[PDB]
Amino acid sequence: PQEVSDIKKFIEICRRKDASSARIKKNPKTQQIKFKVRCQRFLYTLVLKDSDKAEKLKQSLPPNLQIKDVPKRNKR
Amino acid sequence: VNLRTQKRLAASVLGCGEGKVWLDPNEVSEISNANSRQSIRKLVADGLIIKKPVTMHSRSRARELNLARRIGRHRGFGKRKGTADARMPQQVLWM
Amino acid sequence: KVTKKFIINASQPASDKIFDVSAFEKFLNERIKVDGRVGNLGDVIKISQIGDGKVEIIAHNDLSGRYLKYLTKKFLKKMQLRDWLRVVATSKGVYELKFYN
Amino acid sequence: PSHKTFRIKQKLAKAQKQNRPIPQWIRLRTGNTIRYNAKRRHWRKTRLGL
RNA sequence: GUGAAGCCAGAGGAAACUCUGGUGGAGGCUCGCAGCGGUUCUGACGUGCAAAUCGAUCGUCAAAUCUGAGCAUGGGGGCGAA
RNA sequence: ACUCGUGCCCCGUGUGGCGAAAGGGAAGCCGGUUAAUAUUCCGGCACCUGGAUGUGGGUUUUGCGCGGCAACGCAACUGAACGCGGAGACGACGGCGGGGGCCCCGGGCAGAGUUCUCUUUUCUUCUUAACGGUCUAUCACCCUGGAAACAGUUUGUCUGGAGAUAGGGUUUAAUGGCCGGAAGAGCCCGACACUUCUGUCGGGUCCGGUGCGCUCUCGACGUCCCUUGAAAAUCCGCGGGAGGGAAUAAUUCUCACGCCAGGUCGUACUCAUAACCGCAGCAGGUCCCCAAGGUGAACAGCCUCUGGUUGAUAGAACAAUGUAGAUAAGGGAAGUCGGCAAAAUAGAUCCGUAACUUCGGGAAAAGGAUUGGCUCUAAGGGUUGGACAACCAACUUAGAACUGGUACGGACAGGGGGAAUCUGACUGUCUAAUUAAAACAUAGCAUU
RNA sequence: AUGUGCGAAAGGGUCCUGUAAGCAGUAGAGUAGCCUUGUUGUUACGAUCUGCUGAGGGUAAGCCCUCCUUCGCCUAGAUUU
Ligand SMILES: [Mg+2]
Ligand SMILES: [Mg+2]
Ligand SMILES: [Mg+2]
Ligand SMILES: [Mg+2]
Ligand SMILES: [Mg+2]
Ligand SMILES: [Mg+2]
Ligand SMILES: [Mg+2]
Ligand SMILES: [Mg+2]
Ligand SMILES: [Mg+2]
Ligand SMILES: [Mg+2]
Ligand SMILES: [Mg+2]
Ligand SMILES: [Mg+2]
Ligand SMILES: [Mg+2]
Ligand SMILES: [Mg+2]
Ligand SMILES: [Mg+2]
Ligand SMILES: [Mg+2]
Ligand SMILES: [Mg+2]
Ligand SMILES: [Mg+2]
Ligand SMILES: [Mg+2]
Ligand SMILES: [Mg+2]
Ligand SMILES: [Mg+2]
Ligand SMILES: [Mg+2]
Ligand SMILES: [Mg+2]
Ligand SMILES: [Mg+2]
Ligand SMILES: [Mg+2]
Ligand SMILES: [Mg+2]
Ligand SMILES: [Mg+2]
Ligand SMILES: [Mg+2]
Ligand SMILES: [Mg+2]
Ligand SMILES: [Mg+2]
Ligand SMILES: [Mg+2]
Ligand SMILES: [Mg+2]
Ligand SMILES: [Mg+2]
Ligand SMILES: [Mg+2]
Ligand SMILES: [Mg+2]
Ligand SMILES: [Mg+2]
Ligand SMILES: [Mg+2]
Ligand SMILES: [Mg+2]
Ligand SMILES: [Mg+2]
Ligand SMILES: [Mg+2]
Ligand SMILES: [Mg+2]
Ligand SMILES: [Mg+2]
Ligand SMILES: [Mg+2]
Ligand SMILES: [Mg+2]
Ligand SMILES: [Mg+2]
Ligand SMILES: [Mg+2]
Ligand SMILES: [Mg+2]
Ligand SMILES: [Mg+2]
Ligand SMILES: [Mg+2]
Ligand SMILES: [Mg+2]
Ligand SMILES: [Mg+2]
Ligand SMILES: [Mg+2]
Ligand SMILES: [Mg+2]
Ligand SMILES: [Mg+2]
Repeated sequence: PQEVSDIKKFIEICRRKDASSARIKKNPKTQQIKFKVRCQRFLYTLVLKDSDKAEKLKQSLPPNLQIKDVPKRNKR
Repeated sequence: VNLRTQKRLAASVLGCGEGKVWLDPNEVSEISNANSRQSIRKLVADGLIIKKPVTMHSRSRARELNLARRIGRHRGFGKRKGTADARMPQQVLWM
Repeated sequence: KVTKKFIINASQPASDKIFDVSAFEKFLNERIKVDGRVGNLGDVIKISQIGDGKVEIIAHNDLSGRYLKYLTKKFLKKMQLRDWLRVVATSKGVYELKFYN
Repeated sequence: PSHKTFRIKQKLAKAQKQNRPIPQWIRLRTGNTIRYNAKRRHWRKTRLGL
């Protein structure tokens, strides 16, 4: 697993051909939003502290790759 | 009615020893049909199988003794079995 | 001064007329300890009731909700309702009495 | 032991397969004289030499 | 537990080297648990739990200590702190 | 080097196999799952080796990066033969320091136990993997500078004009902090469905302290040796400089990302008062790992927690003789071949300690006193202010009063001692299953 | 097998031990935490001591007494002459 520092590198990674899926993990207790993208070798995580940038990044992400929202208590 | 298998499965499911597994005396026939870990979990959720609490073991007397020795109550010559150097090494004191 | 808020809710047994809220309140008066001494409420802890089968706890020290639960269990044992009533917590600072038998 | 060679494992397999009672329909054949498995082996009675 | 060299400080004296507090942590040293062994009861048992065990009491316990696996030496041969 | 395998050109001192499931060694962690397997299955998240060729990046175009005084740094940043070096790769022991885990203490949260009386109480939970990023972490090394009125410094040592103290840096070393993994997991509570099919949904999952503590690991020191405590496979660095490298195009790249593959055999279970060997379900024997609380010097004995058992043919009675465990008035070895057996002594603290001696010992010689409980007092540290005050933290020692059964290492645990003789110097070894000795060995001495 | 019966309790006696639990002090070496300038200032811990208390506990299992303490039991069942 690898942390991505900035939005530009995160979106550039999301544009990759091997990018399989992405998911948003919302931690309300910390007021944190994590964007996770699954590539071939590594899972890349970008951390944001506010919802405005999260929404703008979600709408600016490539539309081919699928996005999920990490439901609470994911089933086996 | 043999419930050794049920006791073993319940111990595995609950993550305790077989000596902490409680099986309902009045539901022996129902428990004997479990035979599977899914059914053991179902019986645990229904309350027919219960993990008994651990046996009490307190340190209150030890803590009381420690505080009494802090104020110097149980440390006379009749309470010492090791030598002075065994109780408090001169090398550690010098260091 | 910091203020901490606790609520003890005996609404169900109070309505069923088996729990004496005034007796419980006087029990806190005569049992809660401050600085290791009883009867030293000294306006740092105020334990008035709020009517709807609930007792309200203002503390200006590190008074603990478990001490409170311990005192509630002691009162239940004293008045012999342990076999039917139990003390539960579902959110921060609130302990209520529930029937279980 | 848990550590086994293939040869040892194969011989244990053969011994396990030979450890059985005789078929019932054998005793119904004409001229049959076999009453029971005379070469039966048990892990607690007779030790097999590898 | 004892406390070998080396080291610090202080006392004497003239010298040289005497002494006294400490520090240090040597030794096929020592008490003693496990392990290893097997002294005495000439105890138990003695058609036994056992073709050598059991109990108490004992020896040793930081190194000629205890021990696994692999390997070598084969019968007038081997191996032997004998 | 050719359409095509077969044409040549260089180097050469070597030129086998087997042999370790505890030696060396490429790489996997967590959660879940079965009646029985799981570091192998499932989910998530990784890594290594080998092979291929891409995209980006870097370097260059008569050439193969840049920075720093330096120690060295940075994402790469050509490099044949031939050679040099490193790693693999190493003893035992001692005290000290760092880290992980465990133990302990305080507060808080949730649950449980007790509650005639008392107890802000007793107990349990409160977790964070591999793999990575980032910042640090002793020793060492570099730069400035030039030390006696020598200084720095460890528990111990030691270090310095071959350059110390000091000031500033570089660097090996995470089982350290934070972040990703990762809360979505696990766990704990709480509340609503139900013949089953389906469970569903809420919340919470924290902060500090302490240490001659236990265990593992790492580090710097040190001691001992007429003892100096493997090898090889494999991997890396360098010296050298052979070949090769399109001003509008690839680029002999240890950089980032990406593609493909990883065969075979083992994997259940026991490992022992019933799964092995002793004819057996035999009180014997059989190599390891982990290792809680109290007392206490202590993996001593004794009690307890987790976990595991309650399995060893039973019932009744209580004769002799037994086996095992004890007690006995007065005498105290008169017993007996013989004090055999048993008893007596025993911890700790403080006094005191002869003959002899190889000066090291003898020695715990011999002997004597004290020891409980309670209430106090003093001393032994760190931090901050402004010589005192405040805050923080364990234990170790000493002194006093009071008190009772004149008792207190209250069980357990735990030397009897002395005066001599023979003998072997000592430590050590042997007749497995009747002899452990004065026998053997030993260092020393001597001879060949 | 109707008894001066048998048994189980209880009570009394005898005997052994040695003063129970609990409550209270002005008794307790002292200490602390708030105040009234103390003479008991009120409290809070405190081995122990004193009173209730020769108390409490045990007592036949091979101790004694109880025709009028209490609660039960009974003229069987089977075998042989
Ligand atoms: Mg010690
Ligand atoms: Mg020795
Ligand atoms: Mg032995
Ligand atoms: Mg004998
Ligand atoms: Mg006999
Ligand atoms: Mg023996
Ligand atoms: Mg004996
Ligand atoms: Mg081989
Ligand atoms: Mg190996
Ligand atoms: Mg896998
Ligand atoms: Mg998987
Ligand atoms: Mg590769
Ligand atoms: Mg390029
Ligand atoms: Mg080696
Ligand atoms: Mg401990
Ligand atoms: Mg705690
Ligand atoms: Mg973490
Ligand atoms: Mg310097
Ligand atoms: Mg995280
Ligand atoms: Mg959550
Ligand atoms: Mg170890
Ligand atoms: Mg440690
Ligand atoms: Mg297995
Ligand atoms: Mg056998
Ligand atoms: Mg055995
Ligand atoms: Mg202990
Ligand atoms: Mg202790
Ligand atoms: Mg112990
Ligand atoms: Mg078991
Ligand atoms: Mg038997
Ligand atoms: Mg006897
Ligand atoms: Mg006598
Ligand atoms: Mg006598
Ligand atoms: Mg005498
Ligand atoms: Mg005589
Ligand atoms: Mg005689
Ligand atoms: Mg004797
Ligand atoms: Mg004795
Ligand atoms: Mg001496
Ligand atoms: Mg002597
Ligand atoms: Mg003496
Ligand atoms: Mg005293
Ligand atoms: Mg004594
Ligand atoms: Mg001894
Ligand atoms: Mg000898
Ligand atoms: Mg030998
Ligand atoms: Mg012999
Ligand atoms: Mg012989
Ligand atoms: Mg012998
Ligand atoms: Mg009576
Ligand atoms: Mg009394
Ligand atoms: Mg009295
Ligand atoms: Mg009486
Ligand atoms: Mg007849």
